[PDB]
Amino acid sequence: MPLDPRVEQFLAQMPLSLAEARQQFKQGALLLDQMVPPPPVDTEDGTVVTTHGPVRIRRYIPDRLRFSHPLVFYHGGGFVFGDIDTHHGLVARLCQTVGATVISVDYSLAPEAKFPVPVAECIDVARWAAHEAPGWGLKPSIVVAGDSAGGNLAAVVSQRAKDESLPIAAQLLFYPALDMVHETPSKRDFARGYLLEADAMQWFGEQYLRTPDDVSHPWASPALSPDLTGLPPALVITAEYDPLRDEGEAYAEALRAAGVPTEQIRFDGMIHGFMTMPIFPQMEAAIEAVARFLERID
Repeated sequence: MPLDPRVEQFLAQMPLSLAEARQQFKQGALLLDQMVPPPPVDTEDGTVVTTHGPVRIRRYIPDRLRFSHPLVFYHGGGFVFGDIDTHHGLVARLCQTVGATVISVDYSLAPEAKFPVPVAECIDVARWAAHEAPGWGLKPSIVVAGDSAGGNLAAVVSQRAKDESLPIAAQLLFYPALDMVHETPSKRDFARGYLLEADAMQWFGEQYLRTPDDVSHPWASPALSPDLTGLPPALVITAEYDPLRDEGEAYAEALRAAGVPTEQIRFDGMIHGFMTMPIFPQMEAAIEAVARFLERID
C-alpha cells in the first residue's frame, strides 16, 4: 500500500550526549503537540512505591467516566527516552475519548536502570492501580497499554499477571517490540528511513539489556513464550512500514490461536510512532479503535 501522503511529507522534512539525545526527543514531542494541541484534561501527579524505588505517575481523569477499569499506560522511547510529558498527547486523548481513568507511568530509563528493572516497576504500578480502583469507583482489573518499548512492557506485565496475582482485563499493544532474537521480513525491509531504524534499535538494546544473552529472556522477548493461553484480551495495532510490524502481527496471530480474544489492526501507509504524532489523523483513528475495543471488554 502507498506511504500515507502526510507521513511521506514528515519523513522528507526530517534533518551527541545521552542528556542531549533525551532533550531532542522531548523537543520533537513538544513540537508535535504545538502543531496539534492536546485536549484539556484534569490530571493529578503522584508517586508509587515500587520494589526498585519511587516511580512518578500522572493520573488522568476524564470529563465523563464511561469505562469501568483503570488504564495503566507505559510510554515508549526505546527504554532510554520519553516521559509522562512526551506521551501526554496520546494519554490525554485516550483518557477523554475512551472516558477512562489513565495512569501514565514514569518508569526508570536505561542505561541508568537496566533490564529487568522497569518490568518490575511496571508490575508494581499495575498492582497499585488494581488496589486503588474501587476507591475511584472502578473494577479492580486493570487494562495495560503502551507504545513501542511501552508495548513491550505491557505485553510482559500481561504474561506475568497471573503469577503476580495481578488482575488484568485487557492489554493494548501499540506497535510493540516483542522479539529481540529473530529477524523478520519487516525488520529487513524497513530497516532504515522509517523513523525507527536498525542502528537505533541495536543501541537501545545495548543500553537496556545487561548482556547479549538477555535477548532470549521472555521478560525481554515476550513473543518467545510458548504458552499464551489465558492471557488478557489483546488489541494489537501495527504500522505497515515499521521494522517491528511483523513481530507484532505474529504475536497477535499467536494470541488468537491460543484462544485469547484478539483484535489485530494494521494501519496501512503508516510508520512506527504514529500514535504519538497528532499531525496524522490515523492517531485519532487508532484511539477510536481503542475505545471500540474496550467497549467489548464488559
